[PDB]
Amino acid sequence: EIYVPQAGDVVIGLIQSVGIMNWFVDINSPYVAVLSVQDFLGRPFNPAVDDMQSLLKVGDYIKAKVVAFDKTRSPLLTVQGEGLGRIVRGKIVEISPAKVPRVIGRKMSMLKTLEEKTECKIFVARNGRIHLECPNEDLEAIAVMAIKIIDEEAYTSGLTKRIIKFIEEERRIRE
Repeated sequence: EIYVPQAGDVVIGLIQSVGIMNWFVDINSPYVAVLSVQDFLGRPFNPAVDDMQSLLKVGDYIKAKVVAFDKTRSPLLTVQGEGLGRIVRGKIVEISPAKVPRVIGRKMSMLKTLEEKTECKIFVARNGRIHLECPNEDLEAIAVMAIKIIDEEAYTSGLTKRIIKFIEEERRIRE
C-alpha cells in the first residue's frame, strides 16, 4: 500500500527527467506527476529567449503542491506557493507513506519534538519524503536515525519520551 495524490497534497518531488515544456517528477506515487515551465514561470513558455531547462535539472528535489490530474490521471504540480520550489541544501528522507502521521504526532506533537530536541528544521511531506535542515552534519545524522527509528518501530508503547532520551544520548557522544 502506497501514496496516491490528492489535489492539495504538498509534496517533495524528485525531478526524474526533463522535457520541453514540462519536467516529470518522481512523487513516490504510482503515477509520475508533471510540472510545466508554464506554471513555474507564470508566463507562457518561450523556447527562444526564455527557455532554460536549467531552472530544474535531474536530481533536484522540489517542494510542490498537487493541483489536479490531467485527462490521463497524471498529477499536475505547481511551484507557485507559500514556500514551494526547488530545495537547496539539506536532507531528503524517504519513509513508508503509512508511517507519515505517527511522525507528526497528535497536533504535530511528535514532530515539534524532533525539531526542538535536534534543533533541525523539519517538513514532513504527506507522500513520505522529509526535508531536514540544520547547521550541523552530526546533528542531522541523529535527526535522520530519529525518523528512521520511529518508522521501523514495531512496538510503539511509549515512543515520544523514549525517543527524546535516544537523541540526548546521541548528541552526548556526537560531541
